Amino acid sequence: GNLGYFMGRGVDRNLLQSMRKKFVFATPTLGLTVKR
Amino acid sequence: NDNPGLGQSPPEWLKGHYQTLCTNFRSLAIDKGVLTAKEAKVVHGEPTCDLPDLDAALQGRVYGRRLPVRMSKVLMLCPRNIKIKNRVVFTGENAALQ
Amino acid sequence: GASGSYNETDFLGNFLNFIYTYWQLNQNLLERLSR
Amino acid sequence: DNLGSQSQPGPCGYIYFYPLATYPLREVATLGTGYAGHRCLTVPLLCGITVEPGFSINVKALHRRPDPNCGLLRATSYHRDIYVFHNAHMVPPIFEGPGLEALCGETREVFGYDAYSALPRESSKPGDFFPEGLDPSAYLGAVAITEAFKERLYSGNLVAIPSLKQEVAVGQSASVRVPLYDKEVFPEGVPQLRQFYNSDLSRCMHEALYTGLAQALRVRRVGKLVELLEKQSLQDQAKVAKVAPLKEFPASTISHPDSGALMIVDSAACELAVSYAPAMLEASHETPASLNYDSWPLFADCEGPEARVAALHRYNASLAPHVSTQIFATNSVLYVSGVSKSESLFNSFYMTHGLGTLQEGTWDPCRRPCFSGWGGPGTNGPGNYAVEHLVYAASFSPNLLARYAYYLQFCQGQKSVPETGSYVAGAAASPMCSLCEGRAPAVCLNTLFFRLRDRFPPVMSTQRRDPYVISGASGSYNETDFLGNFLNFIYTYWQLNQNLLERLSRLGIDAEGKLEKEPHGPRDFVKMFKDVDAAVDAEVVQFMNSMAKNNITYKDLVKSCYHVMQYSCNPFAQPACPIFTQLFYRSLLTILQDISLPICMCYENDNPGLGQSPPEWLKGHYQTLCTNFRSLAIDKGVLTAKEAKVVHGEPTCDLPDLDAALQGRVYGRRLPVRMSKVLMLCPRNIKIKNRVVFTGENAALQNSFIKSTTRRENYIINGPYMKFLNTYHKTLFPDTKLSSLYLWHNFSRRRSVPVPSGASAEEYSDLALFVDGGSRAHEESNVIDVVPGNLVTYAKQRLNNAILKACGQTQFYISLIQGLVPRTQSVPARDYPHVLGTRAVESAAAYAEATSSLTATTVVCAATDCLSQVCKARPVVTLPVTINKYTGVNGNNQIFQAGNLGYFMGRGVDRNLLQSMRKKFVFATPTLGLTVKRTYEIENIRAGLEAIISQKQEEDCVFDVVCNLVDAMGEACASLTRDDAEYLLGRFSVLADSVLETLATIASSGIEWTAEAARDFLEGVDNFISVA
Amino acid sequence: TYEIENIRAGLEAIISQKQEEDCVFDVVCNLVDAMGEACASLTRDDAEYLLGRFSVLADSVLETLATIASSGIEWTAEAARDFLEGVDNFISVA
DNA sequence: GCAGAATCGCCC
DNA sequence: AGCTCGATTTTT
Ligand SMILES: [Zn+2]
Repeated sequence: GNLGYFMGRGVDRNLLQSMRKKFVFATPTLGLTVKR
Repeated sequence: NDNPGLGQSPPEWLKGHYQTLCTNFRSLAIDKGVLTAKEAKVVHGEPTCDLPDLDAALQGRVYGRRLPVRMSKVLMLCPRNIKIKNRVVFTGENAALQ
Repeated sequence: GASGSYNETDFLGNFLNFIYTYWQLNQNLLERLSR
Repeated sequence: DNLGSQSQPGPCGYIYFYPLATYPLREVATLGTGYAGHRCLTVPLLCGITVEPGFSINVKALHRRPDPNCGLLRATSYHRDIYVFHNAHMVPPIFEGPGLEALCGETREVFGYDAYSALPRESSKPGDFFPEGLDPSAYLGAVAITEAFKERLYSGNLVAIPSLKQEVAVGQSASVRVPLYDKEVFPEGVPQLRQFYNSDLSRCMHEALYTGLAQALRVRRVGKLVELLEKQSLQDQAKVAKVAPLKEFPASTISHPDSGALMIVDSAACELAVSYAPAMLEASHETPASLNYDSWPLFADCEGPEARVAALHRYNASLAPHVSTQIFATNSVLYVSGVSKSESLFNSFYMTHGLGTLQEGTWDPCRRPCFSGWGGPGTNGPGNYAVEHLVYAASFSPNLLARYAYYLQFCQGQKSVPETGSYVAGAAASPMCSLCEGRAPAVCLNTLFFRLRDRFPPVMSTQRRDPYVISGASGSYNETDFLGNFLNFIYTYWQLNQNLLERLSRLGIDAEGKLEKEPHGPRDFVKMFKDVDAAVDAEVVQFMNSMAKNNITYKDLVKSCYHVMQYSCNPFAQPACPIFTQLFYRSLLTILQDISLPICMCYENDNPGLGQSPPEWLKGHYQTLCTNFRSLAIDKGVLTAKEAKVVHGEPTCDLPDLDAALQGRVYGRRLPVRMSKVLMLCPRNIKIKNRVVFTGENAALQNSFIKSTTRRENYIINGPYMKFLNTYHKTLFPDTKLSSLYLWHNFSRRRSVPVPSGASAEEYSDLALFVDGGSRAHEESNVIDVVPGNLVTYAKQRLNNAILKACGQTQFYISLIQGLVPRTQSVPARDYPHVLGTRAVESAAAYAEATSSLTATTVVCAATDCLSQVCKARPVVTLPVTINKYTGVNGNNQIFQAGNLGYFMGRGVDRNLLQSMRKKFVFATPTLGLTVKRTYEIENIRAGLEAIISQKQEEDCVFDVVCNLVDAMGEACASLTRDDAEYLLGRFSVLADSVLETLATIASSGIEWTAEAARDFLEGVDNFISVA
Repeated sequence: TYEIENIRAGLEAIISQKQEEDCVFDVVCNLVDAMGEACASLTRDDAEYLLGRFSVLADSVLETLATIASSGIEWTAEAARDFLEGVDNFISVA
């Protein structure tokens, strides 16, 4: 399962223009729903 | 490719082949680099267990019985993870990418 | 969806994850930075 | 691309006709299965004696015309055996003993086996299948058949077309062939009597081919096995279950707590062997160089027919130990009794052996009574192996039994008894013999049986997990030097051994350890060894430097090394004997069953029997089980095979008009063609493994492997030099009365040595100290349990003891494999009564008189100390195997297999086996120099000069170059020109003027041209500043 | 056991005990006792098996049996001794 | 009585 | 528009 690219210009402004940089969206759960 | 369609519709072709194709999938999909899962047998220890008398409970009367019990299914397929990979180093070998 | 417990996402990924390990090397550096 | 795609269109088989006036009838009889009174026999397929040179063993067979304008093609190889059916009485028998056909018939009935049942038609008359004008009385007739259509030959469903005759040379003899086609090439039909049938041929195939395949599956109904193999070939039934109804089970399986699961696993293993073995046998095969009879090296010194027949008899004696091992061994493939259940989980089902089990009554797949059993019977007495057990081993076939008896006639007797001549004139001549009536007492099968009596195995009824014994040709790549497959690829261990043989060549020693110059005396004997020790110790350094600079983990790679042998899966690679057809086919069927056992167990654990009979359970499950087997049996550590697609290039091909040819008219047509099957499963090798290093981890085993260090008294006589000290005894101690053993044992206890009458004392004091020193150094360092017979084995032992020390392997002996190699010898015939023939014998005095002038050929086996040189000669092999099954590593859940080398059972097999964990045996006969064939001087002068100049340091080289030229050319140096000198000096051609100026001083000073005089003249006839 | 195992055991029992004398005549007498006239054609492959651990002795045994065969005495242990027993420098080492 | 092993190819 | 990779467990 190789990590790929997002399609569509509406997804996020940080994706608006590469081989050598890829992106993931992440939200943490420690300190929200699970205790440290 | 080994068992061609020969103008059959998919429901006709699956009638003969699908039971074999299930066993190929279980052998070739799991632990081969994306999906991991563990097979297990499920067992119950006691030959009877403490349960409500469902015939009395349907008529509004509540009391216990030690009903004889057994499993209707024994095999379980516990899923674990799907694995995502990304290569770190470009080695210069593919001359179109450099 | 939810992520699993064991992710390898430092700069060299799964390099020397088991056999000192790259995980131990990063723990050593954080201890020096604590001093 | 592949050998199947490349094969040409052709017929389903051929009838060959050979002229009786010129054909070599006594030669073919030595390779045949002829018994006295035969009407048919088998012979091998060979170019230049049974088929013409350039015979194609692979073909596309034209087998069906769906209509008169379309052909279908099946890709198939030929069957290995040829069946000789017309005028067969003209071929001599291989064995002279009478009465075998009735003995086979009686014994087949008591074991409950199916006899051949003839068709209601007569056999085809000669005028139906002979070419036009040939006389049937003048020719010998035989069939060659393709592996896919041999059941159609048996069942009378082929058509012969005499108008399509072809004239062919078979050795010297002007021969003819006629093609065979399946009756399905005639869609409008041909009359039932126009088809080809011979009842003696079909009966011969029933007994010599199909009955042994039925025995390998534990089936009694042979005719029903032939019918289901035919329909599997013609109607594509490979994924349909078919043998389960014919199965039968013993009381140990019926009484078992897991009996329902055992009956399903035993049945499914047999179904899979019947699906896959015919497919692999029909596949396209490579053509070996051993298939060409006129290039066989064994004939090279022969003059005339008698010398050629005597050379074939010596060839047969070299194969006999393979055949007699399969009779004498309790765990022979011929005595496999079925499947039983316990061992670890994947080993819990296993193959069993025992003749006692094979005599018992049985039950059918629905638990009803089936065969009722046999109570047993002779001269070997009650409960012991009898002549009926030998008839059972030979598949109740008089053809096979005759060739087994011929091989047993080479074996020595081993008494645990009347003298041979008082047995032959006495009880062998009794009118009570059911074979000879007493009228052929010296050759009778009961006389041969009486002679070999104490070598036959015991009769067993137990269910233990033992290895089974297999026979056949070896593959191309065997790894059987002392560390096996250690560093086979990446320098490699193969390259290291090639480097050592090159150093030993510079010392005057060849690859078999023969010297170009034998040692003259004590100094020369010490000098010979010190040079080999220095040459080995130099190569250890260059090797250890390579392992170091590359950071290779050689110290852990030693722990996991194995010996490896390849068992070949090509039927044409086997030796030219019809018994090896049965041994190969039964070895393959047994290995496919043993591989399938855990695959069937795991599928049945997921899909339980629930009181179903195996034929009911297989009806739903078998198609899925075929696909599991194909995925899990191949490339998992024992069996290798390659799948391929077969394609034909042209849309039409040049073929005869078969409708015109049936009416006698011959002309060509371009018939449209397509393949009837596309998939082919090409078999490659079965792989046998043995572990080299014991690591001390299993604490129960250590006492078998542990290395002692204390100073023994036997250290010289059990040391590395004793065989050489014996070989050279008459040169070391001229005319001494002492044995070499006593001389060196006296030295080992009294510290004294004898000095010959004119020889010098201190020279012998040095010889003694060399022997003492090296023997104590060997006692300390050695972990290879061998006393070496030749300088190559001595050198290779020294080398491998060095590598094991660098790996820290010092506490234990390593495992060894030893080869047992046949040696053929002529002996006085006194105890070998078969040399007298069918002769009547009237008294013991006449037996003694008639044998007094006669000799018999016999065979014994000798132990080699060096299996790897035997494996270079592409040997025929016999060995024991167990197939062990285990889980993968690193969390994997798949099953992997190893075929592990085991042990022989039964005290009659070979005297070298009579008493280990740490030594195992294989029987081997080489084929190079039997059936397969094995610079300018100015280049050698040039190489020897570049070898001097590249090494000479701290001295000027011109005198040592001039001496090498005067040695190699002598007086011819006196006119050596500059153009010749520059060529000989090679890279160093700048030296030429100084060489020629030096040679002129030898020429003009008037000394003779020899290296001794050159030094005596030259050696009779500076400022140096240092630079920054 | 086979009789060839018992001959082999009896020879290893002699050779492992015989001290301060050369053993070839006592081995040859035990063979002539156990095999008689059949010694006259004893091959090197048979002799090496019977000598067991001490198979190095085989050439000297066969050279000795040829002298009994060619001298025309009968094959018995009494005659073998009567022929053989009718038909040195030594430096010490540190 | 009589080890243990994830496997394929490559062939100098 | 957007590498190549025989795979599993181990688990800090
Ligand atoms: Zn008889």
